[PDB]
Amino acid sequence: PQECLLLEPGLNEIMANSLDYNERLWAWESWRSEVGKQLRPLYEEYVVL
Amino acid sequence: NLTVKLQLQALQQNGSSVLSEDKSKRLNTILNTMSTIYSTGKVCNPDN
Ligand SMILES: *[C@@H]1O[C@H](CO)[C@@H](O[C@@H]2O[C@H](CO)[C@@H](O)[C@H](O)[C@H]2NC(C)=O)[C@H](O)[C@H]1NC(C)=O
Ligand SMILES: *[C@@H]1O[C@H](CO)[C@@H](O[C@@H]2O[C@H](CO)[C@@H](O)[C@H](O)[C@H]2NC(C)=O)[C@H](O)[C@H]1NC(C)=O
Repeated sequence: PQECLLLEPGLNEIMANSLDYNERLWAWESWRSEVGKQLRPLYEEYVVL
Repeated sequence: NLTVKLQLQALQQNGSSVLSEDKSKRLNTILNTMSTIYSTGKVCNPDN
């Protein structure tokens, strides 16, 4: 857990180069489960305004 | 002689390397793992 990646230089590089089903799945799932879950209560409030 | 006995005793000690090679590598790995975890561990806020 001391190896945290950002999206730009390093996640969409895994997604663009790799061929390991499990590695792609880990990346795709974690990006949505760790960042997508913070944007929901903000998007629900942005829609109204 | 006490002096030469002291020197030879300081020099003779096996220390590590009395283990197997598997075991010694396994030990040197967890030492570095623990040191690195301590040196670069991070905690962050519950809200941001
Ligand atoms: C063995 O022990 C003797 C004394 O127990 C040491 O003798 C000393 O030697 C130094 C020079 O090397 C002298 O300046 C001292 O005065 C000596 N001490 C006595 C009480 O005479 C001897 O050095 C020891 N062995 C080695 C190799 O150092
Ligand atoms: C240091 O470790 C060695 C093994 O790596 C111990 O075993 C002795 O090693 C010497 C040198 O190969 C042999 O001649 C002896 O037959 C070995 N067995 C003995 C002495 O029982 C050695 O005893 C260790 N020494 C210390 C001071 O721990």
